[PDB]
Order: sequence, then C-alpha cells, then structure tokens
Amino acid sequence: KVEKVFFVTSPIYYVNAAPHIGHVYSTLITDVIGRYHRVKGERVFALTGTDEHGQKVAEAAKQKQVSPYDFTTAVAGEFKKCFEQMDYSIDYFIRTTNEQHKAVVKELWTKLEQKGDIYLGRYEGWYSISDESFLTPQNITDGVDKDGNPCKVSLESGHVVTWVSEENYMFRLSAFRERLLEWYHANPGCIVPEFRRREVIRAVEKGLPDLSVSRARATLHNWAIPVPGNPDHCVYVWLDALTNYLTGSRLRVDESGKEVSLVDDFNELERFPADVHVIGKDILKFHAIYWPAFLLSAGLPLPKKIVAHGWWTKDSLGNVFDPVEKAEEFGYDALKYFLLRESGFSDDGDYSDKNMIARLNGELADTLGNLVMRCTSAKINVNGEWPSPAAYTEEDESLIQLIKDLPGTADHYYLIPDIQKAIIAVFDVLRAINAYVTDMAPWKLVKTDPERLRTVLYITLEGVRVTTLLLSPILPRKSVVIFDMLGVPEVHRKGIENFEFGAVPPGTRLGPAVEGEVLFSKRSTE
Ligand code: MET
Repeated sequence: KVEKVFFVTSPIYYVNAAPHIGHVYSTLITDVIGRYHRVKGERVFALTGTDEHGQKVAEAAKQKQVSPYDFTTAVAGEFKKCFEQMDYSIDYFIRTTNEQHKAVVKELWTKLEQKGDIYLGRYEGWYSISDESFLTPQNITDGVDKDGNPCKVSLESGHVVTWVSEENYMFRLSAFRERLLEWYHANPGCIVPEFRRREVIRAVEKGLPDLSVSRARATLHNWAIPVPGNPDHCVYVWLDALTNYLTGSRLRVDESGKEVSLVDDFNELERFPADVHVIGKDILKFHAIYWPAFLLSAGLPLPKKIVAHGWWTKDSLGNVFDPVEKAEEFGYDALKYFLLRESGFSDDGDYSDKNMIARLNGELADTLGNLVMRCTSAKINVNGEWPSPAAYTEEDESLIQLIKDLPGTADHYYLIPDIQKAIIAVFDVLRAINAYVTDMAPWKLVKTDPERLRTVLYITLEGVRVTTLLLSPILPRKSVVIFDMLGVPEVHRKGIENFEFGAVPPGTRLGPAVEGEVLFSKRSTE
C-alpha cells in the first residue's frame, strides 16, 4: 500500500482508581503488536495513556476529598509507574489534561460544527456515569445500590444508571448510518474478531439516534473541556477521550518521552489514522460507531482495524490478580506469555496458579528452554559453534519446510491480529523440533556419526533462532538471552531478511556459558 508510521494504540484509562490487570492486558496487546512491527523493521508509534476528565473521575476525586488536578496527576503517575515496571516499549503516554490535547479537541469540535453536524438539542434519558455511556430503556433493568435500595442498572455493565434531562449539543450520528454501513461492508477486516463486527453491523442496521456531545458544566463539576463558543457546556468526555488518538498522532516527542510540539497537520508525522486500535469489548460502540462517524464528519481518514479482546477494559469480593506480584513470582516474560497464550477473544481462560505453572513448565521450560539448552550444551555442541550441515534427509527437509513456512504463517496471525494463534503456531514448530531431536538422539551421534550430528545440530539451532525471533515481541528479555546463548549477531535479531532459513552462517560462535544457567526454571506443583 503506502509507507507510513505503523500506528497502534491502546485505550486511555479512567484514573478513578489504581491500575490493575485489565489495563496491563490492554496495553500488553498494544505493545506486542508494536514490537512485532519493529522487528519487521517498520517505523512504529505505540500510544497509551489516561482518560482524566469527566464526572466519574471528578466524583472519585471528591470521594477521596482531593482536588481533581492533584488526584488525576497522582493516579496518572501510578499508571506510568506500573507500565514502566511492566517493561513495555510504548512510544508515548498521553493524558487528556494535556494542554495540547485540549487544543486538538477544540479544532475537531469546530470542524464538526462547521460541517453542520452539531446542533443545540436535549438529551432526556438514561446514563451510566461509571461507563460515561448513554443508554436506551432496552439497555437497563432492575438492581440495587450499596444502600440496598432498588435502582436501575445498565444491562451492559451492571452499574447504576440515572435519568438525565439537559439541553445539550447533539452530534448528527443518525445521518451517518448509511456511510458507516458502507465502511463495514467495504472493509470486512476492519473490526476483529468477526462476531464483534457482526454485532456492530446489526446495531447500526437497526438505526442510530443522535448523540449528546456536550453537558451542562455543573453536572461535570467543571472538570472537562469547555465547548468552543459556549462556556456553559463541557465537551462529552468520550469525544474528548477518542480525540487522544488524533492528538497523539500530532505530537513530536523527545528522547525522554516528553511531548515538545503539536504539529498543525497530522500528515507531517505520518501516523494518522491508526493501523490498529486495541480495545476491550466494553467500549466497542465508541470506537466502531462514534469515532468513525466523527471522522467522516470532520473529513479525517478512518482507522484500518479495531481489535476488541474478551477482557473488560475495567472491572473486589476476595479475588485478586496483581500484575507485578505475579511477574515477580513467575517472571515478567512468562506472565506476558501466559496472558497472551491463555486468552483468545473470550472470557473462557483459566488464570489459576495451577494453569500458570503448567504452561510455564510445559511450554516455556520443557518445550523451549530444554531445546535451547540441548543445542548449546557442551555435551552435544562440542565445538560451541554453528556447524556446517551435511546433506539433508527427507526427515530433515520436512522440519526445514516447517521452519521456512513459519514466518509467513505467524505474520498473518500477527496482522489479524490474533497473537494467541501466532504463539500456538510457533510452539507447534518448537514441538516438531523437539520430536526431531528425540528421533535423531544427537547425544548418541557425538560418538557415532559426527558428520550426521553437524546436520541435526545446524537445523536445530536455526529452528530455535527463527522461532525465538518470532517469539521476541512476546518474550523480549528472554529472546535476548536466547540469542546471546546462540551467539546470534545483533544485526540478525530483526528484519524480514532474518526470517529466512540460513541467515546466520556456519562457524558463528556460541555465546559464553554460565554455571547453572537458568532460562525458565520449573516451579513445584502445590
Ligand atoms: C478513547 S478510549 C477511552 C476508554 C475509557 N476511558 C475507559 O477507561 O474505559
């Protein structure tokens, strides 16, 4: 197609409470996608951040008896600390309190208004403050609040809903039904997974109401962006929030990660529109309906892909999963592996300690770690080098073919994107490499047929190198330890050139050994 910066985003999270696993998972997926495109040698801009305005946040700050400025700044700081500890490679962390962001929101608003797509009207209806979401009466039901009093709750989330009757600026969303439908039909990969795409089409097929994009300022505790030309109104937190993707695309960022300039025209930085928006299923409508509608109105290009995973962007009754405690217990790369291996586009995942140990011991230690140790062992690799292969048998070639096919396959999965499938494909090949090794018994060959061992060892090292390269966006620190052990030069650790079989030449020396070297140490079953 065209050469631009591959632009991948995560949602920006409400700062009403501390960061937790949902946020870490969403930002993980964004990080992995970005990392894979970097190892393909593409330019990448990965974006994450915090949603800091609105009633929900203001009221959370009121509950803690602190000013919104101090509260948002403190919780935003917790998010940054958390993501730093998680060892992501995110290019920029945006906050909607940022002054440049507010300028962008005002430019976008003025466009919608000049286009004729904003009018003064009224919203009279249900609203979820916890989700900052307007709801029809079909999407609420009966429940209770903390006081046990009967109340209405959202069908979507189970949060308490309230009736709102306000003069509001309205966006003409109803006018964009046909164009949104055209967009879904013409780009059948634009929403992932496919069943969520089908949900969006059905919802839009039914018809769209107009959307309130302002609120009376008192309702918001004056914690929002004023509407241009009307200081009695505040911009809807979601229109403000979605705009973070446009803002991010227009920020020049220095080496320490501070924003230093806002460009006038997004084309200047070549990021917009996003190639992938990573979201949780709870915020699908905002990204797949509202967002493209605003862009169509403003005449901005639309995103290429929205991927909605099965977790809730935001969710205690005596049940905890602390990301850092787990990572300090089992390792950071292992935890990341586990989260991405275990969960597809569903809540069907088993996140017990029992299952974590099984995958750690089974896949990372027994399948991958053991293979790395065998092909670098002094016992088997007596000369500590990549040997030069002799002639290949049919069995050799069957394995070589699997290895040559693997890049093209994982690449497709990464681009869906479906990271779980990309992992399963790589491990299928690791399993095949192990079976080959068992078959050939290279420990026996050292004594018996040194020439045969050359071939078997070479194919093993090259299968390990390639699988590891493809696993490196998922296991960034361990992929480095593995490449060091194999003695793979830095240049061969990225680029599509190095997807090819045979990229590291024979005679390459292995890295230095360490006594009792741990790649993935097993954990007892308790
Ligand atoms: C533009 S994405 C906004 C997401 C929302 N703030 C949330 O936390 O769920």
